[PDB]
This record gives sequence, structure tokens and C-alpha cells, in this order.
Amino acid sequence: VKITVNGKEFEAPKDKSLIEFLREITHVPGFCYTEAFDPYGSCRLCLVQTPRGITTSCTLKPMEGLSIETLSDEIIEMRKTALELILSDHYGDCIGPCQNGCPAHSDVQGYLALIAMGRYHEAVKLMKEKYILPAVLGRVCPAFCEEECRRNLVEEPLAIRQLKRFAADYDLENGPWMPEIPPSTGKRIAVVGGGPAGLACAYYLRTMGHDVTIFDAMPHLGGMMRYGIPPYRLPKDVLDKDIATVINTGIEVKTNTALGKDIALEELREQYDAVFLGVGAWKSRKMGIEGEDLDGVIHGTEFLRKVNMGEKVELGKRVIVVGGGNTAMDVARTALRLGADVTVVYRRSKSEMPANSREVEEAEEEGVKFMFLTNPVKIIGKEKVEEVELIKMKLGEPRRRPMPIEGSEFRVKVDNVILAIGQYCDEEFLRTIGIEAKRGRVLVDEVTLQTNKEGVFAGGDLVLGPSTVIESIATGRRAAIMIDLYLKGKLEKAREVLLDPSKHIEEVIYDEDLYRVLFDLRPYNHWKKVTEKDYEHVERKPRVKVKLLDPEIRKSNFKEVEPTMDEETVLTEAQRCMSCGCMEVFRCKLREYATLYDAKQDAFVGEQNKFEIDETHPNVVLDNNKCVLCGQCVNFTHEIAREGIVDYLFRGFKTYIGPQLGERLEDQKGVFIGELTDICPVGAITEKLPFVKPGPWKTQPVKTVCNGCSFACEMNIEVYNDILVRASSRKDSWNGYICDYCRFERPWAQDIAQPILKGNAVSWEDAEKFLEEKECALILTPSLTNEEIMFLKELAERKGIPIGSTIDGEGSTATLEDIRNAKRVLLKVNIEKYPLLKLLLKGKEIVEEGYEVAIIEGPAEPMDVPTLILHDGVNATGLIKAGVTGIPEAKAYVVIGNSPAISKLKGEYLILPSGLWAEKEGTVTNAFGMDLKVKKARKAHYDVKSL
Amino acid sequence: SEIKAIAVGMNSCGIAAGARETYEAVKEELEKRNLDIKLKIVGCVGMCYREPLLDIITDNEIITYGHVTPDRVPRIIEEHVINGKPIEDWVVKKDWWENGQRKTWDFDGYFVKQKKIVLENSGYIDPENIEEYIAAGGYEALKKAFKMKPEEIIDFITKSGLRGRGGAGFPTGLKWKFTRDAPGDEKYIVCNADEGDPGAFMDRNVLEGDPHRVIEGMIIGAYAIGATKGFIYVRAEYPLAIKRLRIALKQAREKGFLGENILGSGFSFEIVIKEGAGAFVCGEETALIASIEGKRGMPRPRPPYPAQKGLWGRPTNINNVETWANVPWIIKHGWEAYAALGTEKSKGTKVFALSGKIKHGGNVEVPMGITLREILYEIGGGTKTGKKIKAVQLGGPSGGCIPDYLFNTPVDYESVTATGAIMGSGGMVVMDEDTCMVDVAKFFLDFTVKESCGKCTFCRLGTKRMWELLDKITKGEGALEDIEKLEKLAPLVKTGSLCGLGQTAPNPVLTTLKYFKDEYLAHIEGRCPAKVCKPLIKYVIITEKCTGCTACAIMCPVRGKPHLINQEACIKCGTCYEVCRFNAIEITDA
Amino acid sequence: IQLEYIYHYEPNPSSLIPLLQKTQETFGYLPKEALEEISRYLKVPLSRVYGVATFYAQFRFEPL
Ligand SMILES: Cc1cc2nc3c(=O)[nH]c(=O)nc-3n(C[C@H](O)[C@H](O)[C@H](O)COP(=O)(O)OP(=O)(O)OC[C@H]3O[C@@H](n4cnc5c(N)ncnc54)[C@H](O)[C@@H]3O)c2cc1C
Ligand SMILES: NC(=O)c1ccc[n+]([C@@H]2O[C@H](COP(=O)([O-])OP(=O)(O)OC[C@H]3O[C@@H](n4cnc5c(N)ncnc54)[C@H](O)[C@@H]3O)[C@@H](O)[C@H]2O)c1
Ligand SMILES: Cc1cc2nc3c(=O)[nH]c(=O)nc-3n(C[C@H](O)[C@H](O)[C@H](O)COP(=O)(O)O)c2cc1C
Ligand code: SF4
Ligand code: SF4
Ligand code: SF4
Ligand code: SF4
Ligand code: SF4
Ligand code: SF4
Ligand code: SF4
Ligand code: SF4
Ligand code: FES
Ligand SMILES: [Zn+2]
Ligand SMILES: [Zn+2]
Repeated sequence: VKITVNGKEFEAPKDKSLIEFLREITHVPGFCYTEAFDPYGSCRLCLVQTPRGITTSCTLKPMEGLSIETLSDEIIEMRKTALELILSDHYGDCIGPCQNGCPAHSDVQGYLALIAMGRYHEAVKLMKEKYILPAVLGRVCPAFCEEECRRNLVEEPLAIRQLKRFAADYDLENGPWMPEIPPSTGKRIAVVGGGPAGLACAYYLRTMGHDVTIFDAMPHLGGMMRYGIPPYRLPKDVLDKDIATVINTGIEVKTNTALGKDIALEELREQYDAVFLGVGAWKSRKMGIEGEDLDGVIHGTEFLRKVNMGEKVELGKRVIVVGGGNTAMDVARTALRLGADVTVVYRRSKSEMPANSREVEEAEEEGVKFMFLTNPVKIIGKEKVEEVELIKMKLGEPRRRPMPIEGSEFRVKVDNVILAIGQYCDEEFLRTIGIEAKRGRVLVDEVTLQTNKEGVFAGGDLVLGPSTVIESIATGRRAAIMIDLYLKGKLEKAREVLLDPSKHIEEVIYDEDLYRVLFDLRPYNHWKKVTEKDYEHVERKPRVKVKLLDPEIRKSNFKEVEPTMDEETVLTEAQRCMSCGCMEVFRCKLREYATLYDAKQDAFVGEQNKFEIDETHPNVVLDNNKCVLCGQCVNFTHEIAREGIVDYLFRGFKTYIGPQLGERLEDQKGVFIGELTDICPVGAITEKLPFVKPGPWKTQPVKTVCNGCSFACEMNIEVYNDILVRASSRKDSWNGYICDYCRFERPWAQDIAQPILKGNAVSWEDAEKFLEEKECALILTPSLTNEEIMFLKELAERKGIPIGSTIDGEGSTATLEDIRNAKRVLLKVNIEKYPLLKLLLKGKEIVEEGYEVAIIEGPAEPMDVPTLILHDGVNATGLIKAGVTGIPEAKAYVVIGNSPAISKLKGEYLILPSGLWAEKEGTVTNAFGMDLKVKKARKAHYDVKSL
Repeated sequence: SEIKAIAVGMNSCGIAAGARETYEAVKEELEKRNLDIKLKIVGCVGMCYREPLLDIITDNEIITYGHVTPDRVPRIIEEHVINGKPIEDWVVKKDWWENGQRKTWDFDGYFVKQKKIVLENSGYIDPENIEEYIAAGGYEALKKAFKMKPEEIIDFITKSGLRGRGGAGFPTGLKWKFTRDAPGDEKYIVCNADEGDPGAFMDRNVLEGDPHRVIEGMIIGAYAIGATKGFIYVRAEYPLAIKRLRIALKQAREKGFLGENILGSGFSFEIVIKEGAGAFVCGEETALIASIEGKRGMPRPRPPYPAQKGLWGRPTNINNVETWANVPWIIKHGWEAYAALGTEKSKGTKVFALSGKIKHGGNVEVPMGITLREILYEIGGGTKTGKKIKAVQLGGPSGGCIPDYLFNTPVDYESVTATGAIMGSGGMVVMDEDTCMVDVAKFFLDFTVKESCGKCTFCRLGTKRMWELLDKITKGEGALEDIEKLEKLAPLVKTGSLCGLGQTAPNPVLTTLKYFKDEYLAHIEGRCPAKVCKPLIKYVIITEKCTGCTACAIMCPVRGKPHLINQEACIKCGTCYEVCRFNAIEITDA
Repeated sequence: IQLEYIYHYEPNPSSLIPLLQKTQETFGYLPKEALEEISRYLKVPLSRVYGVATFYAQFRFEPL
């Protein structure tokens, strides 16, 4: 039959549900559908518009001439309302608050877990995805991620900045991590400004393909990282190494080539595809009082760049500094080291100080005098500054903008005045380049960050004024995203989608770039309204302290105040993480649908059920707070597994999915409890990963098979850069499911480390001596792929060595289709030993006579009826072509792999290791005689064929 | 002629009123004054507002007495069966025969516009005796249908316009035709007696008063369809109905109407009474099938209809008790007589449960296509205290409120469906000027929230959200944004639910918004016009009219002078304004 | 023993609701051991027994 969907003529099968075909052609959300069971209408998300009204596509079978509207306004409204209803009951955090607090929004939890595991290069690799210069940020960043960490609700926020500094230093010293550069996109980008924003824009446009050219006035890169932040906070060799990490990606650096003095912005646009203005705010804002022209009045930024560049600045004993930003702190602690008595003046109170708080505390330790709630009025002196009159300030209620008191006459005799009121870019330069700005801050659209001149983007201190390194890097990354979007002509649709994607859902689905931009910039994060009472059960762990240089010796040298933490305390500090983010954040479909449909958590608010988490099982967690009640786990365990692990309990708003009253998941005697982790779509049933910190990583599945028994079930191994995380089930696998033995005992993730010689873990030299000295026979365990078997057989043939195996027999004339179609079976093997037979033989006649098919245990002889013979080796059907036969009864043996039948051998035996199963590539033959591919998750450390 | 029988209505309504005591008193009086007069029990006649009912039966007239407590049984015995004088004060119903028909005179005019088709034998025959049902013309339709071909019976039912009395109004003949045409060999038929409406008891009344009518309808339907087993899905909360069904089944089995070779036609059919544990959702046919199979009653997507895949896969026909009870009348009097009643698109008669603030409440058998105001004012007698009726809600807790100015609407499927309500169970709850409509909507939404199975997201979640919004409005903590959210959400919950419970869930809110938005807007201002919402009102005592009750604050949990009321810590319960002397407690706002 | 009532019902899963009602009659509630014997005799999972029992509001599990 043929149907019309959204006005386009389509051909669809008549028996299958419409949701399959529709999901093939368009985006149809839905939780509670799978082909294994009958259609379920428990989520109501697959709605379509039909002539009879709105109805669910999973229950719709195609009918002739049916018109389907998948994305009408009413359908979007209904799906958005349904998602908001579901989110009103959802409980959990998609990401940790550490990622939300970071202006770059970096995966803090993941690289903390990687630091706990000891893989510092991988932690730095995860850091690089959101921001550049992790060592610089580990030294200077104000640590916005620790402001709202969930460990603030227990004892103390995690040392994210210090652990990041340790990992970045380890990566800098022990071989830097450099990303992979995609092939050239043919576009060149010009960046004006060598600061953090320019470096971030250049790095993230280089990692996309476009070649980047950086224009910087000063001879060095870093901008105010080099000529701003003083060297006792950020050593310049560390900065050289970090900027080298950025620049080795292929960014051509043009220094002493300034915009407005060497090239013009019109010519810059004419000669380049796109331009980013990260020129910073290098001009210092004059305070605006009488007598500012007196000798001895200098600007804070000019003073700092004079000190950093290695020039002589004439500084007296008594210095007053005006400002409250980081600039005032750096000029204060730099003038203190030069031999002055420095005071800092600020209009507002201590808590409103934009400066980094730890730097304020350190300056208090070093002896910097702070004046808060005061401001200068005029600078008194004949020609040089001798005294400045201030007025005490008090900011009343309206913002609370400061307004001075009527009169106090704060007159202080001082030798130098240093102005650090703020920063801006020159208004004359901004006007002469035709770039609009207000008060020196460039005017741009908030989303696109694009100026009034087409092709020109801006960010950093130029746009945000008094910003930080991380905020400038975030603006630069956003500008790289927008420059890539503008280069492929998608900037306007992207702007509209980022404003509201629920109006352009088809365009979001159609273009992968819009999907990526939506999920990178505007993702739906579910948030938990937590307080101190929700973390009363965790064990208090102290935060590690790094010893600073002594304040008295600190106030007289330009040496680094804070060192990198010890390697011994790194694991202890990284194991205090509570893993607040959802373990299924990268796979949860509720999050994806709420991102696509612009669902709000606050739309419908009210009672939600609070469930305790069922972690009592050895390897499976059941969190009913994240349950959307699709019933797929219940349908599996009661229809296919036929184990009855869990079921619906109670009805209405109080419904949940639990084992039974009075028992938890540990007491259940099922062998398919680990399949429910792949069954659940919204992270309610999850798997306990064996690592110390399982912090979710964007893993990649690899197609391989299991080696638990001769079934050799196809499965996906989830890998995160050579980490073997977990085993999952593929939809395109003939079995479709894997058993708990394979998942949790992990026969694919273990082997024997050393060759075995009568229970002795001898080295390979002794094993080679044993092999060469004696003419042992070659015995093969069935845990080797077909290529390994062929290689060993060919070696034995050309070297004239008898060849054998731990198992002998023949048969297996039954295919999977025969087991499916036959009605009567003969059961001799123990069912519990082979768990897939539970699913394959469900609802079939088990008889002793007249059987159509039989299951027998190796060694066995094939019968006239289609027979299944089950060995205990994955490639035990490797004898169907090689004819490797059994033990040839020789003197001493070399056997590749460990089997219980080794004890049956007569004489001393050398057990060669068969290698790690997950590291092998080849084809295997299972019981049903189908050739299944095995692929490597990681690189093979040692090879069996080369032994 | 001479008085042959004394009868008392012994349905659940009669027992609740005290018909057991009346029955025992009559038996004792017949023993004490030695009289050989038969004493049988009958069903509920229909006048539920005058129970218990005692019948004096002669060969030509039946004189029914209302409100017959045990104290007045001696007087009626002495005056009527000993001396021979009707007590015209207590005669609430007189029944005589004219040319083979039954003529009824009612004191209150209850029966003037009533046409009893389903309930014609209720209150006149013994439900526990198959001989009386046989003598009253029963089971003759069974023999006539056995002399007909099953296809002819299906066409017979189709031509009558007998739409589904279960609430949705599906053509029953089409349902039987589908079930018979369904590919298979072993078929089942189910009587749907899971009457989940707390205010409707019509189907239970049919199962109690006239169970053989339901049994005969089921046997006719089974012969038409080709069924071999029959299931009567009735709640175990209905014990009297189950007992009478069991005794009627055994009596029909011993008289050759159930079992092997029913009336020598080569037809075998047994009826099994399946008992449900009690849920409003398992009255839905798919949840009924799931509960009979031993699962939990979660409704499934219906396009695989129960006629095609019902009980254990095999085809199943599921009809209401009233639908089965109309079938013998159709086979007996022909489809011409059933097509002679009702409107064009809604034939026959409908059984309505009149409740609420109505005067002549009970189960009315009225023709379809009747003006609503006739049922409300002549049959129902208007309101109890003469107050003007503000609205009526039809369909039970899943129905809609039809306002007073639409009482000219004919009562039929299409008219009530288009007005905003639904037929539902068949209950009319009368709401007057004293009734706050927002509280009524909250009551029905609370019942829907309680009775949801919790399968689909829209019902389970949106019904709870709608109830939260209604409780926010009722406590006065609402705004126009909440009304906007309700006006958005209610159509979405109606459109996006899976079973009829959630699809009919937003009906009360929708109809109250469409007709009574005045109280919706007024509850935003912290004022309840009907003065029944507890947080939006208080209770004050006026000194100008109060007296020395000395129990005004004592009867209420909370000397010769107007007492005090702690409005700060009052419960706003209301056990002062009803138990009051003179008129001393006005309500007013808080 | 009190669990003799299970053997008068047909050992089919559809007898669950009648068996649950009879257990509620016999003990006033659904005992753990009675429910386990119902699960073994009907050969239905205990999780489904508890799901059916918790679906209906009349069924009680405490000894009351
Ligand atoms: C803890 C901390 C302490 C800080 N302390 C200070 C401090 O003491 N002083 C301070 O100033 N900032 C300080 N900052 C802020 C610092 O400037 C950050 O790096 C800033 O947020 C990022 O600047 P930017 O990327 O916009 O460009 P910047 O790093 O500010 O530099 C802009 C670049 O543009 C170049 N440029 C300027 N004009 C032109 C032109 N006409 N043509 C071409 N190129 C041009 C400059 O040479 C420079 O390389 C601090 C930040 C933090 C987090
Ligand atoms: N091809 C077929 O065989 C076929 C096709 C369509 C319908 N049908 C049958 O038609 C019938 C009606 O189907 P439908 O989808 O129109 O409706 P439905 O079975 O979903 O019933 C919905 C109705 O239930 C009523 N209702 C709500 N609460 C009630 C209560 N407490 N008591 C009584 N009634 C209540 C309401 O009036 C509502 O309109 C069903 O029996 C169905 O199987 C069969
Ligand atoms: C929530 C709900 C409750 C229902 N309750 C009953 C009921 O108690 N009795 C009944 O006959 N139909 C009830 N129905 C309607 C049934 O689903 C079905 O339509 C009915 O059995 C058809 O009977 P009919 O052919 O006489 O119309 C209910 C439907 C719903 C959605
Ligand atoms: S990832 Fe999914 S399940 Fe986890 S908190 Fe977010 S929405 Fe909920
Ligand atoms: S850049 Fe700063 S805020 Fe972001 S994770 Fe690192 S330390 Fe935290
Ligand atoms: S405990 Fe770990 S995951 Fe949670 S907020 Fe802190 S750093 Fe992030
Ligand atoms: S726990 Fe079961 S019912 Fe709940 S969301 Fe997961 S699969 Fe669906
Ligand atoms: S059934 Fe055998 S092959 Fe399949 S996953 Fe389990 S152990 Fe591995
Ligand atoms: S509408 Fe309510 S009762 Fe009907 S299937 Fe959905 S949740 Fe269950
Ligand atoms: S009930 Fe009325 S009359 Fe009696 S004490 Fe109370 S207010 Fe006074
Ligand atoms: S009946 Fe209730 S509202 Fe009235 S006085 Fe007593 S406590 Fe107060
Ligand atoms: S309702 Fe169709 S997928 Fe859930
Ligand atoms: Zn009655
Ligand atoms: Zn009110």
C-alpha cells in the first residue's frame, strides 16, 4: 500500500507499524516501542495528524491513501506538552553543576574520573574539547566551576582547577596531546588579537579545517596573558609551552602587524573569508577628575606592561591604586614586589569585588592595604602628585550604584597614583574602522556575536569589557562556531533555531550542523533542586591543600606562589567526586527530545514521586526517579526472558517498575538482568562500571562477539580511547541480547598474563626454551579466531609438528531458522549453563521422543534430526574446516589458552596465553555455523601468532 | 380479585433503604395473623426515592405503597388484606391491566413520560423464580430466536438501531456481525457489568431485578454469533447480583436453556460468572479482557478490536447489561416497535440515573430524542427545594456539565455529544445555584486521577497537573495564567490519551470553562460565589439573630448568649449552618 | 495446611485473580508464603502476582 506523509508520496509495508517507516523517513519521538513486543501506547509521543484526528503512529498500520502530518503546529504543541509533562516527573541532573558553572561548559566530571583512573593525557584531551590552555586556566582561572559544585553541599568543592593544573603539567612535560586536524575546507580566517579569545577562535577554527592567521600588535602571543597577568601567577615558560600547544596546530602568527596601522579592516575583509576582533580593551579608562595630568599619575595596564616587558618604571614608596578588578590586584601585588607601600581603592564593598578572591586573600597575606567604599575626587600637587582627596562612598537601594557621601575629605599624602578603573578599546579607532561600539565596547548580537559589518565577529574584553580568560575563550569558541556557520551560509537559520528550535524542527533534523550547534550551545539540562539535606549520606573527605610560598619571602620576588600538587594526592582528590551527572546523559532520549522540542522543566510543576535508588545489585542500578514508564523492561522480562525480574507496581501517578514487595534486584535469580540497561531509554536502569569513577564519557561502540560459550553472541563494546568500559547489545544482532555472565564476569576483558609451565609464571624466554627443546604437540583451545587457527595449522604443516585441540567431535547441523521454526525439541544439555537457550527455546515443546530438533553436549555425533551441539569455546566450530582433531597423545604439549581439559594431558604442558579477546580482529564460527566478525577495541599489545 | 401475593423490592437500593426489615416484618405478620398469601421479593421498580416498596397483587390490579417501614406494615396488612380498603394516602403507585397492556398511575407523575423497555419486568416478577419470568412472557423470545437463523437475528438487531447502551453508542448489530464474521471457531461473549460510576447503578439493577432478561439476551446473542462460553464480568463488590445470577443460571440450566443441547437445537452454551476485583478502568473492554486473563487491567490500543482478538486471542463480543436486556424485547416485539421510538440517529430508550439535587430521582426509562427539561422538571420534578437548576452533568465523573439554558437540547447521542457532555454511564447529577462548578470539576478530576491505570503519559501526568491547577484555583492561589494553562492542557489531554478514561477526563473542566467561566474568573479574586470552597470563605455568627443554643460551638468540634467563633483557627467544615436554630450563622467571605 | 485452597483452582494463570480473592477471604490479606505457592502452582512470576495485587486497591499485604 502507499501513503502520503507531509504531502510526499511514500510506499510502506502493510503489516509493520507506521512508526518504523516514519522514523526511517522523519523524526518521530517515542519511548515505548520495539519490534519484539506488541505496540504499546504508554508514552503518546509518536503522534501524527490523520484525517480522523491525531493518533499515535506505532498503533497505526498503513492504510491506502492515508495522509500523515508529522510536524503540524498542533503536533508540535502536543509533543512539547507531553515532554513537559514527562519532565515534570523526571528527577536528576543531566550534567553536574560544575559543567554549568564553567563559562566554557566543559565536561568536568569526565576528566575528573580520568584523573582518578590515572590517565592524565585523556583528561587533558577531554579538557581541550571546550577550552584551550588548561595549564594557564589551572593557574589563573577564577574557578567558576567550584562556585556551585555539589561538594559545596557536603564539605568543600572539588579541586578542579588544581587537578586540571596537575594533568596539564603532566601532559606538557610527558609529551603534549595534539588534536587531529580535519582536511582543509579551503577557507582562511583572520584573527585580530593574540589574546585568549583570538587563540580560542584560531584553535577551534583550525580544528574544523579552516586555516587561521592571527594578527597581534605586540611581538608575542597571549596578549594580556603575557603583558598583563604578572609572572608570579603565570610563569612565561608555562605560557610559552601552552601557546606552543595551541600554535603547533598550524596557526600562522603575524606579530607587529596591527589593524589600523598596517592593514585596514576593509582590506582585511577583502583579503579574508572571515574576521574576528579579539583586540581586547588595551586602552585604560580615565577616571575623569580634575588634575589627572599631574606627573606621577600612570595607568595600571601601562604599569603592568612596563614591568612585564622588562623596562624601568619609576615607582615611589607610597602608591595608591584605583580599581577593584583583577588589574588593581595585579598592579598592587606587582608594586609591592618592587618596593612600595601600595593601597587599593574601590567604590564598592568586598563581596562585589570583581577580582579573583584567592588573589585578594593572597594580597592580604603579602601586605596590600585595601580601601573599599572610597573614590578619588581630585589629585593635588604643583606638578607632581603629592596628595589625592577621596570621599567615602555608600551605595543605597535603587543595582545599588555607588553614590558618595556628602563630605569626608579623605586626603592622603601619596607619591604615585595608578588608575585601573577599567578598560575599553579606542573610540577613535573603533570609529575609523566602521565597527559600531558603545563606551568602547563593541555592539554585537548576543547569539551570533556579529558586528554591524558583515563577516566581522567580536568577543573577549572588546565585547564583555572586564572579562576573564575563560569567558574570552568561551566567546572565541562561540565565534568559531558562528564563523563556521557563516562560512557555509547557515548563520540566519542557526540564529532563528538558537532563538527557538521548536519552530524549525524539520530544519534542525535535516542539517547535521544545526543539530550539532543546538546540542552544543542550547542543550536541555535537567536540574535537581538540591540543598544540604540531599547529601547527608556521603562520607566527608578533606580537600587537599597545596603549600604556597611563604608570604614574607613571597613579597620580595617574582617567583611562582602556588606549585603543582603532589602525584600522591591527585587520586585522593579526584576520588572525592560524587558523580552528579546522569550516567546516560549521552544516550538519554528524553534529553534529546526536550532539546529538539524546546521543553521547559518549569512549565508544569507539582508533586513528583521520590524513589530511593536500588544499588544493592552487584552490577545493575535501578533508579525509578528517572523512569518514564515505557514498560519495555517489564515487557522484556515477562515476555522474552520469562524471568519476571521486575513488573509494574501500583497504578496511576504512583506507578513504578520494581522487582516485588520486600525484595530488591540482588535477590532475583535471573540471568538477563543486565539486558535491562540496554532496554531502558532514559537511564533508569544503569550498569555499575568497574572503574573507581565511572564519570560518563562519549564512548564509541565497536562490533565484536562474545567468548563466553559457543553461541558467540554479537555485542558492542563501549570504548573511550583504549578504555574498555562496558558491553552493550546491538539491534542488528541475531541474538539481540547478551547474558549477565558476558557483561559482568567479562570473559572478553581478561586473559592470562604469563605462560604457564606446571603452575609457574615463567617468562617468554623460558617458554621458548621449553618449546624449542622438546617436540611437543600443538593443542588449540577454541578461544582463537579463524585466522589464528589457520596460521597455527599452516605453521604445523610446514614445520612438521602434530596439531590438535582440546575438543573433538563433529556436527551442529541445526541452523537458527530451524530452531525458530521447529516445534518439538529434545533437551539434554543443562539449560542454566547456556542462557541464550532460555530465549531461543521459549514456548516450544520439550519432548523425549518424536523430537524435530535436539540439543546435545560436546563431544557428540550429529543426528538425522537437526541437532545442536554446544561446546564451551567461542570458535569450537573451527574444526568444521581445519579438521584439527584431538590430542595426538605425544610427550609434553604446548596449548594456546586455558581449559579444564588441560589437566587430562599426560606430561608437562606449556600453556601459551591466547591473548585478550577484545584486542583481536578476525572471523569466528558459532554453534549455528554463521561467520561473525570480531573487531579490535584497542591496539593489540601482544600477538598470539608472533609468540 | 382476592389478594394473591405481597411483594417487596429487594434490589441493592431496596436493601439499603431497609427492605430486609420490611420483608421480615411482612413474614412475621403473615405468621401471626394466619394467612396463606404468597410472599415474594421483586426488583427495584424505578421509584428509588420512596423505598421500601410493598406491593399488594390481585388478579387485575397492583397497589404499591411507598416508604413502608416495619411500623406501618401492621396497618397495611390489617387495612388491605384483612378488611379490604386501600390507604390512599400511602398509595404511591397503582398498576392495572387494560386490553393486555400495563397501565400505571403515579402520585408524583413519575411514569407519565417513561417508556419501560429494559425495566418492564423489574418490580413485578420474582428474580429468583424462573417460573414467574416464564409466565410473564419471558424466554418466548428465546424460542422464537431459536426458530430463526442466526444471521436473521443479527439483521433483526441491526434494523432496530439498538446502539451501544454502554456509553459510546456503537451499533450493537454491527458489533455482533463483526464478532460472528471474525475468523475462528471458538468464541466468547462477555456481559459488561463492571459499572464503575459511583452514581449509576442501572446495569446492576438489571442484573438483580431481571437477571433472566440478561441471560436470555446473552443466549440469543450467542446463538447469533456462534459462541460456546459466556462470561458475566460483574464486580465481587456486588454480592446480591452474583447470588441472583448464580441461582438464575442454575435454574436455566435445569430447564434446558443452558448446557448441552439447548432446546434440541444442537447448541451448547454455558455461562461463567467472572468477578473483577473492582476498578473503573477494568470496565473498559481491553482492560476487562486483561483482567479476565489474569493480568493487570491496563487498556491496550483498540484498533486490534476485542471482537477480533478478545479473551485469549479468540474473538469476544462485549456488550453492556442494558444492551443485552434490550435484545429480548427486540426479538419479541420486532424491530418495527424499537424503530418507532426515539430520534432519527438514536432509536430506542435510554436508562438514566437521576441524582444530585433532583426531586424525583431514580432510574428512568425514557425515549431517546427527549427534551432535557422534560426529564429535569416533569419526570425529575425539578430540584428538591424549588431552587433553579444551574446545570446538569451527564456521563458520570467523566462527563460534561450542560447549562440550564440548553435544556431544550434533545437527549440523544449526537446532541449530548455535540453539546459538550457524553452519555457515559447514563447518570445525571443535578447542580443548582448553591453549587460551585470549580469544586465539581475538581471532584471529577480527583476521581479520574484516582482511577487512572497509569500507563500513558497524558492521562497519568496531565490529569494530575489539571487537578493541581484546579486545587490551586480553588484555594484562591490562581491567576489568569492558570486558566490559560488549563485551556491549553485540557484539549491536549483529551486528544492525547489512549483509553476513554483520559479522553473523557477533561470533559468537566472543558464544559465548566465553556459555560461557567464566571466562577473561574471570580475564584481568581479570592471569592467563591456559591460559598462552598473552604479556604475562600469563613463562618461568622450574627448577634442580631442568634440565641442561646449553647451547642453551636459544642456540636461542631471547632451560655444563653450569642456564642463565639474562632475564625482564625476554624476548619470551615460546616457543622453549624445545618445544625442551627433559626437563621443565626451567615457564611460570608474571609 | 491453609494453602489447600490453591488446589481447587485450575493451575492456569487466569485463576490468579480468583485465587487472590480467595486468599483475601481466607487470611484477610495476601501472605508471603501463600503468594509464593500461588506463583509456583500457577507457574507465574511473583512480580506479576504482586503487580496484579497492587493494581487493585482492595488487596492488602499487611496482616490486617
Ligand atoms: C585571574 C585573572 C587575572 C587577570 N589580570 C589581568 C590584569 O592584571 N590586567 C589585564 O589587563 N587583564 C587581566 N586579566 C584579563 C585578561 O586580559 C584576559 O586574558 C582577557 O579576558 C582576555 O583578553 P582578550 O582575549 O580579549 O585580549 P587580550 O588578551 O586583552 O589582548 C588583546 C590582543 O589584541 C592585540 N591588539 C590590541 N589592539 C590591537 C590593534 N589595534 N590591532 C591589532 N592587534 C591589537 C593586543 O596586542 C593583544 O595581543 C585577568 C584575567 C584573569 C582571569
Ligand atoms: N471493528 C470493530 O469490531 C469495532 C470498531 C469500532 C468500535 N467497536 C466497538 O465499539 C464499542 C465502542 O468503541 P469506542 O471506541 O467508540 O468507545 P470506547 O469503547 O472507548 O468507550 C468510550 C465511551 O465510554 C463511555 N464511558 C466512560 N465512562 C463510563 C462508565 N463509567 N460507564 C459506562 N460508560 C462509560 C463514554 O461515554 C465514552 O464515550 C467498543 O465495544 C468497541 O470494541 C468495534
Ligand atoms: C473508563 C471506562 C469505563 C467503562 N465502563 C463501562 C462499564 O462499566 N460498562 C459498560 O458496558 N461499558 C463500559 N465502558 C465502555 C466499554 O469500553 C465498551 O465500550 C463497552 O463494553 C461496549 O458496550 P456496548 O456495546 O453496550 O456499548 C467503559 C469505558 C471506559 C473508557
Ligand atoms: S539524562 Fe535523561 S534521565 Fe538523566 S537527568 Fe537528564 S533527562 Fe533525566
Ligand atoms: S576553566 Fe575554570 S571554571 Fe571552567 S572547569 Fe576549568 S577551572 Fe572550572
Ligand atoms: S561532585 Fe563532581 S560531578 Fe558533582 S558538581 Fe562536584 S565536580 Fe561536578
Ligand atoms: S525502568 Fe523500565 S519502564 Fe522505566 S523508563 Fe526504563 S525501561 Fe521504561
Ligand atoms: S549466551 Fe554465551 S555467547 Fe551469548 S553473551 Fe552469553 S556467554 Fe556470550
Ligand atoms: S488515559 Fe489513563 S486510564 Fe487510559 S490508558 Fe492512559 S493512563 Fe491508563
Ligand atoms: S447554632 Fe445558631 S442559634 Fe445556636 S448558638 Fe450557634 S449561632 Fe446561636
Ligand atoms: S462548623 Fe466549622 S466553620 Fe462552622 S464554626 Fe464550627 S469549625 Fe467553624
Ligand atoms: S505511544 Fe507510540 S511509541 Fe509510545
Ligand atoms: Zn432503585
Ligand atoms: Zn468556589
